[PDB]
Amino acid sequence: VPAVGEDFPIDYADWLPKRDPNDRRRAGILLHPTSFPGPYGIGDLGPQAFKFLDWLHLAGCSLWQVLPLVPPGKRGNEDGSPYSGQDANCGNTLLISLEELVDDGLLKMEELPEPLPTDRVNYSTISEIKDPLITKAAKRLLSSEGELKDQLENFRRDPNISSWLEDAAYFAAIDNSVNTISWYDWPEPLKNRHLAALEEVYQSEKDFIDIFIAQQFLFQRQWKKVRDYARSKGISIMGDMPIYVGYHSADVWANKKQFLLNRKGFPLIVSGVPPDAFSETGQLWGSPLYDWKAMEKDGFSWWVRRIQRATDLFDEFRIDHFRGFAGFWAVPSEEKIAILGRWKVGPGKPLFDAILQAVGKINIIAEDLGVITEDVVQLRKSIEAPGMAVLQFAFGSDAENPHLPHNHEQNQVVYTGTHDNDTIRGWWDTLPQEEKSNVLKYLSNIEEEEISRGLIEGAVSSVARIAIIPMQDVLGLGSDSRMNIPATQFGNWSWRIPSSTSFDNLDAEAKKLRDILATYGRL
Amino acid sequence: VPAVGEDFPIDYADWLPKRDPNDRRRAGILLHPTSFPGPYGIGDLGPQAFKFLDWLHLAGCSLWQVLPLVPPGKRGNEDGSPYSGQDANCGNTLLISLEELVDDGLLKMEELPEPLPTDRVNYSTISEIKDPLITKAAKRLLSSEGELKDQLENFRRDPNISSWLEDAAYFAAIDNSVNTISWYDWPEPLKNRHLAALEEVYQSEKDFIDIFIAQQFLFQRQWKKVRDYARSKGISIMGDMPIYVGYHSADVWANKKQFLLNRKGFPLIVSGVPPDAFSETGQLWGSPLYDWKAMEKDGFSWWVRRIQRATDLFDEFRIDHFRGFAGFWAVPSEEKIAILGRWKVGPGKPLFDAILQAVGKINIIAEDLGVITEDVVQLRKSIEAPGMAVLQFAFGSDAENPHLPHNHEQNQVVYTGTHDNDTIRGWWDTLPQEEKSNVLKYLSNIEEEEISRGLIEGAVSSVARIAIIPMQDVLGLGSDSRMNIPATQFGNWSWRIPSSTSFDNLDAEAKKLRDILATYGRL
Ligand SMILES: [Ca+2]
Ligand SMILES: [Ca+2]
Repeated sequence: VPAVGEDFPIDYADWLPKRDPNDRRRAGILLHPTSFPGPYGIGDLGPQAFKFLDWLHLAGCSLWQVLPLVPPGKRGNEDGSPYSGQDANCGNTLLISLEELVDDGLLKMEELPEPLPTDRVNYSTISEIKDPLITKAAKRLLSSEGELKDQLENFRRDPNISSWLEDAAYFAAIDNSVNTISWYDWPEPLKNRHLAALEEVYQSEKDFIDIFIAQQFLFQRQWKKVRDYARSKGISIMGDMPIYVGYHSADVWANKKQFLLNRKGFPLIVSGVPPDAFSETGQLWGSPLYDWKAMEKDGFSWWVRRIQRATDLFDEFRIDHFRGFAGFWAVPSEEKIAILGRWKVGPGKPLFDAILQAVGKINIIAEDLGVITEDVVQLRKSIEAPGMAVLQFAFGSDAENPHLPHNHEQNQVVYTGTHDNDTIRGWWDTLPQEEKSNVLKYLSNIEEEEISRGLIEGAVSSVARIAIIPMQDVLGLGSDSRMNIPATQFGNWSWRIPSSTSFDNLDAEAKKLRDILATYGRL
Repeated sequence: VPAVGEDFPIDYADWLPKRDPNDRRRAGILLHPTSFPGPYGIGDLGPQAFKFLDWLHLAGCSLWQVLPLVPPGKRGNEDGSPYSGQDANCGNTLLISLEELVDDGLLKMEELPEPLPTDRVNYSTISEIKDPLITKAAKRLLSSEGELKDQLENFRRDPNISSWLEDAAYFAAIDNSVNTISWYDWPEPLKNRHLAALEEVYQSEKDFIDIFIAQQFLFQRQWKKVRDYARSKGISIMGDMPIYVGYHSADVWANKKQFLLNRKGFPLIVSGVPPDAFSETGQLWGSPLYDWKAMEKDGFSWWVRRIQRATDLFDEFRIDHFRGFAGFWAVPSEEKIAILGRWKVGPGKPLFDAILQAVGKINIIAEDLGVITEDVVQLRKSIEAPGMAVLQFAFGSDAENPHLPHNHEQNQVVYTGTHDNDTIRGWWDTLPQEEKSNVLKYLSNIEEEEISRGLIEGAVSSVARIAIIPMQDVLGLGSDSRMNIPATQFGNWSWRIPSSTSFDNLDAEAKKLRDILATYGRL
């Protein structure tokens, strides 16, 4: 601008204030694709994904949130959990659409199963039904010589893809052949990745490895079709990543010096959270911990690759236990409970500086629920990451509760509830009378019969730039539709949209949401 | 904090996030003291001020907003306007309580007038009634020899006070003696402040000057009693200052080189705003403009003194036309309309840097209504000043309207309406049907009979850290109680709380406000 007291240009009054597109107010729906209806025992990236995205577009939503898309752990009572994955980078092959593989010519219509029970995912039977079909398709792809063969070859050779996929395929092949609980007990030449032993693995487990890679290609191609369709409708996909990875994975076995292991590969210290005046002992998660000091020395190369793959799948994503980047709880690996542990200093902002330098800007959402310390808030604000507000947590303390709408901020994501909460109606059903009275008073004395509308409107009318509603609340469902209970081992991750509910019969729900998105400026 | 990967102290989880007391959520009432009830034709700093502050305390309010406390212009149809003051620094002597002067022994009970009509301030008669009484009191103070005489002497000699008061008293004395419309036409030795001519003024106008100074002391002492009482009840007082001062004042006459005048003292350019597709021509305010370039050279000493006096009266204050600090509209002084003018570059952040350096931190509120340019937003954000939201302006455009609550931010002041808007009920009465339908839909489909409660709750439930309600809305009043209409010359600044309404009969109103301040975290 010119010097103080001098004339501005004649057109000064045209310099109107800039709205940054990064600040655009948006609404989205939380729906894991396993929850899609259809006849094959589990939701998939096929016809229902496209009908869902058409419904989201009709509703005026510009975001879709999913849980992690990784292959869930099969190897406890973590049955179907997206947060106990077998690999940080692979896609769950159970999300692969049998109908899309028929369209591709990789499966015959006659090979599809007769319609399976539609109410709930049965994680104890679904792998035995779909796995053989996904393998048949991969084998037909590997023997084919067209366009899809050429795409498989470009995928397998892509240096971003091969940086995790080769290790993930060889890990799976060795796990399948050796079949110990963990790689800690593998024969020394496989445990310690002797170059000759790995060459021998590829000769004796060639078909296993080729099929695993072809399955990952089939996932990638289906997911890219879904994401391209979403982008065509003005919809971004928000994903989710746990901060930690599981010990028994390619992530650890192929990258041992990224973790705090002893010279035999056993974790020195593992993840958890301490007591916070909660049931004497805290939580023993038991993941290996990162050697953040070693990571800093190579520019956090392992974390940069993890983020590159996340941006390959997602427009934006949440990191669970974001607080772990400022300070993390470390339990000696011999301990059977979390009590005996220490807070260690996390990597802080330099991790995010290195990601920015290598990958450019990413919308990372900081999962920041529970007790967090001032350094966590200072880290989050330092990288301009939004945190979370969850309305189901807002009404049980005082007016200083951060989840109450008058305490929200613009750079924040507001939920009615997540996959870890009950539905609005289930939560209401078990809520104490005093808290119910508090909720109704807060939301301008609305009636108890309209609690669902009141919380949904409470999220949409927030200053928070992103509002996310679980599909279960749009459908008006109760506790039988909850996705996860945090303390349990069974019944979780299995909710599906009922077979009787179809996206083409939800025009009324789409209009009801669209009207409040219009009113509160999210359209 | 220790090095990455090392232990934190054992007490890490006790480092909970810091709530800055500057961010505390507060509620206040807009009530100019002229509006206080009582028997002497105008509200004053006496018994009703204390009853008001007791009511505000009972209501849980922690702020009181007033208009400028300066002596209003008597010398047009600006009748009683706080924004056309005779001086930037003096207090309005019409706010001086006759009852408090009786308590002081400066007036006799027998000298007080018989009760005057109570409904409205009559600016054409109130000066002729109160001025002679305030003069009698000042004369008794000047002839007294006690505690109050000693306080008058300490006041008159205080270097902050004397920096504006001596000039203001000599200006008033010369204006009274010479009695031209403006000082531009004063005899040259008074116009140009010849040291000998000023010495002669004090000899021939000694009583006038001494009385003017004693009246300003009586104002100061009454105002300080009110502010001390407010602070005793946890109440801050928010004041208000126009960016510009009037030509015919001590501000200009004693500080000519602070303004853009010609060598005879006539303004080169004057203030206004251009057309913005509004009635062809814009607004010709006609104040002199600051020589911001000359001001920068002495560290903005004139502006620093203006702020010092504002902090002497107020805990915090709004600056009207804050945009003028980034860019201001300048009209050649010969022009009779605003059309022909140019935008000039304002002083920007260095003015605020100099104020910070000289006076320390002040809560300045930026009046930022109407069309403002990006540089105004960037200046405001650069000094972390809150702007305004006014709910009565929120509902007539689209969902991107900045006055709508989903567009508010934490560092902001939200009003239902100011002294320039109608009351909520008056505004409702003249609102078009389409806009009414829009308002009711926005506020969760409340009924039209509860519009006042709906807007008040809309302000209190905002994320904006300060919410201000006009006393007229608490009392449920209509258009007959509006303080100012922006386009008019008559009927303004005259509203009083009716004689039949007393603060001790408003317990129900105080509880109703207190309950929503509790709910929305402003208590
Ligand atoms: Ca096994
Ligand atoms: Ca005169």
